[PDB]
Amino acid sequence: NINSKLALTIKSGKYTLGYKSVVKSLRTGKAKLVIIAANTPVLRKSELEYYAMLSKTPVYYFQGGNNELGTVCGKLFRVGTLSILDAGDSDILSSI
Amino acid sequence: TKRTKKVGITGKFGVRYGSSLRRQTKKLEVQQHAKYDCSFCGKRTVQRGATGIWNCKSCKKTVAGGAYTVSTAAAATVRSTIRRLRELAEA
Amino acid sequence: AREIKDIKEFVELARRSDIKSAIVKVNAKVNANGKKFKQTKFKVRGSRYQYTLVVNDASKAKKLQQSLPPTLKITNL
Amino acid sequence: YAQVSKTHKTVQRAYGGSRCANCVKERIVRAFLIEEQKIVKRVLKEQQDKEK
Amino acid sequence: GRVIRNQRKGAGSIFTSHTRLRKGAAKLRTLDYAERHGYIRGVVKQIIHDPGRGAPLAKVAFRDPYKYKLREETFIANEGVYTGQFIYAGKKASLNVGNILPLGACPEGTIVSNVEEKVGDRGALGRTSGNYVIIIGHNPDENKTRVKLPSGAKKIISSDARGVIGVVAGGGRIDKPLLKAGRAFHKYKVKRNSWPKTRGVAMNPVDHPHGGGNHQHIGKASTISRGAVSGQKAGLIAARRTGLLRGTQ
RNA sequence: UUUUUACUUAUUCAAUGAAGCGGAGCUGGAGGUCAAACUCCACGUUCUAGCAUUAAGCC
RNA sequence: UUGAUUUUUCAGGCCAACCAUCGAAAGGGAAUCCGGUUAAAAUUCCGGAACUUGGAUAUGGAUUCUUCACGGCAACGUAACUGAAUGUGGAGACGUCGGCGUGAGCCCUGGGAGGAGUUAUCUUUUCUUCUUAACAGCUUAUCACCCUGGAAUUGGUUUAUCCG
RNA sequence: AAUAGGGUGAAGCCAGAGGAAACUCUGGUGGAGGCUCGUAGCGGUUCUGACGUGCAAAUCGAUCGUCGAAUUUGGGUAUAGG
Ligand SMILES: [Mg+2]
Ligand SMILES: [Mg+2]
Ligand SMILES: [Mg+2]
Ligand SMILES: [Mg+2]
Ligand SMILES: [Mg+2]
Ligand SMILES: [Mg+2]
Ligand SMILES: [Mg+2]
Ligand SMILES: [Mg+2]
Ligand SMILES: [Mg+2]
Ligand SMILES: [Mg+2]
Ligand SMILES: [Mg+2]
Ligand SMILES: [Mg+2]
Ligand SMILES: [Mg+2]
Ligand SMILES: [Mg+2]
Ligand SMILES: [Mg+2]
Ligand SMILES: [Mg+2]
Ligand SMILES: [Mg+2]
Ligand SMILES: [Mg+2]
Ligand SMILES: [Mg+2]
Ligand SMILES: [Mg+2]
Ligand SMILES: [Mg+2]
Ligand SMILES: [Mg+2]
Ligand SMILES: [Mg+2]
Ligand SMILES: [Mg+2]
Ligand SMILES: [Mg+2]
Ligand SMILES: [Mg+2]
Ligand SMILES: [Mg+2]
Ligand SMILES: [Zn+2]
Repeated sequence: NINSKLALTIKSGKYTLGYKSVVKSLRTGKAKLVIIAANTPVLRKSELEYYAMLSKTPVYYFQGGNNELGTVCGKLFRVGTLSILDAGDSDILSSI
Repeated sequence: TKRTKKVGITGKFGVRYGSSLRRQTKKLEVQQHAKYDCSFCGKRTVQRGATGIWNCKSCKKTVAGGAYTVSTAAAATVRSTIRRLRELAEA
Repeated sequence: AREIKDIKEFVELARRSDIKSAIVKVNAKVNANGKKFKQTKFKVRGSRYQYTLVVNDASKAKKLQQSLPPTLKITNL
Repeated sequence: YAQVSKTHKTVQRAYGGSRCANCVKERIVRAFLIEEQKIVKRVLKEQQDKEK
Repeated sequence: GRVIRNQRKGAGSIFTSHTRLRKGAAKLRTLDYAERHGYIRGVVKQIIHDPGRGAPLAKVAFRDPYKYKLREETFIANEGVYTGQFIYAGKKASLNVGNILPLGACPEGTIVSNVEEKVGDRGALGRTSGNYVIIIGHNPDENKTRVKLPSGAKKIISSDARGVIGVVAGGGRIDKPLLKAGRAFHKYKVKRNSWPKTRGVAMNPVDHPHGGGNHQHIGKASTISRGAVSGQKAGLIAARRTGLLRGTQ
């Protein structure tokens, strides 16, 4: 179900794909949600959720890997993490 | 074009050793020279070193595997068996 | 062998207490973008290294030569 | 290496001539994050040492 | 006659193992206080090829409990063990692949490898590629555990004996034909001088009990008594039966 | 006299740089407590390829 | 290993897993080159120019009043620019084959400055000299890495299809 | 430590063509193999050649086997007369 909600956000809302973009969006306070793939290294994972703790941002743990996280977003590449800047027509922020 | 009808990788052996031995070699030798998906980084960059050793070029993770495949069927069964027995002991 | 570029450094080096002798070498060169000029190489022999200063100006060479310590033995080549 | 100055054999950083820049960076972040979680696991343990 | 090839191996002149390239003896840690009472944690640094061995070896670094020092252990790599993995060894270690646990701490059906025959011998059973030991049951009153060995034998071991959870890596090696004499040459170039083998029936009567004759033939039963002497034990020693194995055993 | 199984010190096997053995006692978790606290278990380390060495503190 | 003591006595502080020894003139390994020289020696002699190791040791520079230096976002830079026990690493230190790339020496070749040969005829011709060591300084690179940025209309890219 | 120069052309990869799919065809690229022709090398088939009181107590000539590996080889080292 969250895959359908996440797909709608990519179609209508705003997002950043990739570790470097996600950290920038947490620094600027522009992140509404951080989604982390299951096979992300724990050190990178435990650092992203430390940034979210400082930034007061909820974190959603995707159940698939970065191959499955990429294809949910309609991409032909791998996405290890992403941040939702603007949930648009979707209601992913109210569900997480 | 298609170069060989059926020998494939065992075409390096010519006519020697017997057809049955060459087709038995072909099955396991395609597997040992294949590229596998890394369970750590997600890329298809895992190749065999020596037997039982499978390295990923990208993330430099080495995992112990089978002689000619990254995972044998027996190891996959043990992984679930160990996982199941662990749940009961830890409730 | 070390080459010296600063003329001021060379005169201070030539009065070091370990300096045995000096060599003044004259080379008849040409820059190939003009005509003949007279290059002068001042070579100071220290304990470890021979120090060379190349003076392409025929007038600065003569001024430099009389600026060396009078005690140094000088060989003209 | 014995007959060369120290600047040739090291880099001005922690673990300078021993570890690369990225491996030192990963050590620092790992040390900070893991030790931060050690405090979290301690205060949480004290939360279950007074109510349960 | 002459001293036969069986007997020349005991002197071990040219029949010792070629051990220059070997990467150390694969053993568990010495059983110490931490493993007897709790657990100790190490990290896998390397998974390496050991010449003459089908199973890869794992280099695992532990801390010394008593002095400031790192201890590197040479374990037999179980399949699924990776570099950077944390290995836990002791009584209180959890049931995860690669962890070293006492046999009594493992439930029935646990697949375990590099199992100790005796408490503290650092691993005897199920050490080759693809092999393992199955835990059959426990006898807590006598502090004993029943296991099944790769040969199919049932064994009773102390519950304090240790083993490594999982299957030894490198399995399936025998499935591929060698296809060449050169492959066996390279196989034994780093094991010992046992290849190639001349058939005793192809020798002269000095060389072997099977040598001689105007045709190549053994001449007498090739099943030899268990009580026969050295120089006679060539053939099927103490063979309970012979011929193609038909049906179950 | 014969069979079985108890002891450990002779003898035998093994390991370690002979490091934590045996018993008891402190602390919790429990039994339902029918005197009075007896019995059992545990008694500092488990998201992460970091660190831990030459005692701080109290009397 | 120090602080020593001149009291030629000591005070201690650390450790002692392993560690007799022999075993390579093709393995590992501190450091030298050029020119000349003999009847016969030369990387050994002569001339010049270097280098390493061990020891002693002064001057200059550097550093300190924010005591044990500064600069760069960073990769990292530098003339230097405390660091015991103990520990962790690196170098020593490593098969084989294939094509590709770069260099060096050699081969080939143009002009010019010399010398020799042919020349009945022809041949601006045929042959030959035109070199630069170890070492010192500056500069110079595939690979790798850093900063910026955020990529599908997927792009970059090798002889060999790998990378994001 | 050593091992000319060729032939063949395995995987993998690129492009094009055909097909509903499962898939097929073509042209390149690539450079596998106890592959192959053939030097050095290692060996020793035949002439039942020479020689056969020899150049030689095993050689000489032609012819031949093999020639990138179970290859060839120096030195060090181990194994000692039932
Ligand atoms: Mg440096
Ligand atoms: Mg056989
Ligand atoms: Mg045989
Ligand atoms: Mg015979
Ligand atoms: Mg006999
Ligand atoms: Mg017999
Ligand atoms: Mg016979
Ligand atoms: Mg027969
Ligand atoms: Mg002991
Ligand atoms: Mg010696
Ligand atoms: Mg030597
Ligand atoms: Mg070597
Ligand atoms: Mg040598
Ligand atoms: Mg000379
Ligand atoms: Mg001579
Ligand atoms: Mg000399
Ligand atoms: Mg010195
Ligand atoms: Mg400075
Ligand atoms: Mg290689
Ligand atoms: Mg090469
Ligand atoms: Mg030199
Ligand atoms: Mg060839
Ligand atoms: Mg012959
Ligand atoms: Mg004859
Ligand atoms: Mg005759
Ligand atoms: Mg021939
Ligand atoms: Mg030899
Ligand atoms: Zn990977």
